[PDB]
Amino acid sequence: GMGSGLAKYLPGATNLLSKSGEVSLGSLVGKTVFLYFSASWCPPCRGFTPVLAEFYEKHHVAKNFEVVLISWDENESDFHDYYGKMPWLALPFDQRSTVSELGKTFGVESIPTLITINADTGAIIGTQARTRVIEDPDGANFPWPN
Amino acid sequence: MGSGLAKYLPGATNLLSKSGEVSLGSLVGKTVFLYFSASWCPPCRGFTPVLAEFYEKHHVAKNFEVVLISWDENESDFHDYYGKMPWLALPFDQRSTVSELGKTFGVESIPTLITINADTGAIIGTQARTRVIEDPDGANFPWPN
Ligand SMILES: Cc1nc2scc(-c3ccc(F)cc3)c2c(=O)[nH]1
Ligand SMILES: Cc1nc2scc(-c3ccc(F)cc3)c2c(=O)[nH]1
Repeated sequence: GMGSGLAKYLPGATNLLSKSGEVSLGSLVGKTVFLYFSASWCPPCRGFTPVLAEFYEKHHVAKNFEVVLISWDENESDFHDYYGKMPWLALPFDQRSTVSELGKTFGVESIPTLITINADTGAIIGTQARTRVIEDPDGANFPWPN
Repeated sequence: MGSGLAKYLPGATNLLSKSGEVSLGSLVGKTVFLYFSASWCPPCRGFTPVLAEFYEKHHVAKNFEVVLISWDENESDFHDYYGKMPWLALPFDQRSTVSELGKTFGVESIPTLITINADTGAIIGTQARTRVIEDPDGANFPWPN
C-alpha cells in the first residue's frame, strides 16, 4: 500500500477507473492531477472535453499529470458510455453521492471545471485550468499557478 | 411592485405563458412552484411530464401556478423545452439571475420545486418534487407536512 494526498478530498475513494483496469490513488505519486467536473449531457462540456483530450494526449507524460473525471451523471449506464470514450481516469460511479459536496469544497459554480491538485499533499495548485488549456494549448505556463 | 414574488425577481417584469406574457401581479393569491430545471438534465426530462399531468389535473382546483426557472444557456433549447410545458416561465433574457435564485433557496440539484406564497413570498415547502411522486392526487397539497 502507498498513501496519497488525494485522500484529503477523496477519503472514501480507493480505486480509480482506468483504461488499464483500476489504479490506486497511490499510483499517482509525484503527479499533478486534474479533477475534471463534467457530465455527459452538459453542452459546454461537450465542447471542452475534446480540447482537454488533445491537451492530455500531447502533454500528460512530459508534464507528468493525470485527468480524473468527476461526473455529475446520475445514470450509471450513461456514466460508463461517456467515460468509455475518454482517454484518462474516472472516480467510480459508486462515489456519485460525494460529487455535490466535492464541488462545494472546491467552489465549483458550474461545469466544465478543472481543479488542479498536487497528488502527494492534496494542495490545490489552481482552479482555472478549464480556461488555461484553451489559452495555452502547448502548456508553456503549466500548471498555471496564481 | 407589491407581490412577494417581486422580492425574488427584482429584474423581472413579466413571465412567459402559453398565450403571451403575464405580470407577477396576475399570480395574486396563488401558491407558486418555482421549477428549477434544464432541457438536457435527464431526471428533469422525466419529471416534467409528471409535473405537467399534476398541473393539468389540479392547477385550477388547488389554485397554483408553476414557473420554469431554467439553467439552459441556448435559446433554441429553452423555447423547445418550455414548449413542452403548460405553465409559466422566467423569460430567457433573465437567465443570468438563475444561479443566484438557486442560491437564495438552497437549490443543490435539479429537478427541484420550491413552493412559495405569491402574496407574501413566504417559503412553504422545498420538497414538492418528491411530494408529487408520492401524492399525485394532491390529497396533502400544498404539503406542509
Ligand atoms: C450543463 C451543466 N450541467 C451541470 S450539472 C451540475 C452543474 C453544476 C451547476 C452549478 C453548480 F454550483 C455546480 C454544478 C452543471 C452546470 O453548471 N451546467
Ligand atoms: C442534470 C443537472 N443539471 C443541472 S444544471 C444545474 C444543476 C445544478 C447543480 C448544482 C447546484 F447547486 C444547482 C444546480 C444541475 C444539476 O444538479 N443536475
